[PDB]
Amino acid sequence: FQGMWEIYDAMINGIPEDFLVDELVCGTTHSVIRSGNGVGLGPNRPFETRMPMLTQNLLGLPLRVAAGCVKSWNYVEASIGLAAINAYYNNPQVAREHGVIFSDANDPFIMSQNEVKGKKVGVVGHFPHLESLLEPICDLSILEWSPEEGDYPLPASEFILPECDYVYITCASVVDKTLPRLLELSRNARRITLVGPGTPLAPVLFEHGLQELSGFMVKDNARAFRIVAGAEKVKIYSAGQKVTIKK
Ligand SMILES: [Cl-]
Repeated sequence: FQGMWEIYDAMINGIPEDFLVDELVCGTTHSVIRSGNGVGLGPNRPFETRMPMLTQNLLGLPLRVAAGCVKSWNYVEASIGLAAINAYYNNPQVAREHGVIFSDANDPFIMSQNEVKGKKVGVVGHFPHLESLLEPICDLSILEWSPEEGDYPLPASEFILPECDYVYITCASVVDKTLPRLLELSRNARRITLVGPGTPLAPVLFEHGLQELSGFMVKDNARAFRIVAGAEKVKIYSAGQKVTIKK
């Protein structure tokens, strides 16, 4: 169990050296990296404080070196590390080579409404409207760092997730390093899904305690950067397409 960096090492060690950090922006809600034609994203908080000097240095470095930042206990740095990971795996050509299907022109909660009916479901993270989609059809528990009124604080994971038939976890858990314990707590679910724009589309994760990955393919590189930089007052989803791979 306490080979806990293993899932991080698996992601990093899959990146070929040839890939460089060609572009990097650290916005209020996401960090974003381009390596060639591929763009990856990682989530930030408005709490956490910027690091303009780290940002400058990573330009030019191997993507795999920058991905080492994912392990940082500084969460803005870790978000950059996840952006670098996702610049490799979520490159449209790389993703296609690893068996991800999508168009050059969906939602995991909607996809699994039938499957989770009458079952116990645990969700870690804040997902808009999720209560409306899932609460009427299943026994739903939502766990967050800073819970809204019907929701549980994160320490409740120890108590709740082992009882769950299905578990969904925000990709923010990669950044804050809660993911490995969450995976162990959920290991007897029928299925565990990692969800959000910062999810790596990395089938190696299916060997590391996950059965589904629900992320995001950027189709408009230039636009994705506009949004992350705050130059468009728009959600990141405008710049691409949701994509899901199952084990
Ligand atoms: Cl949260």
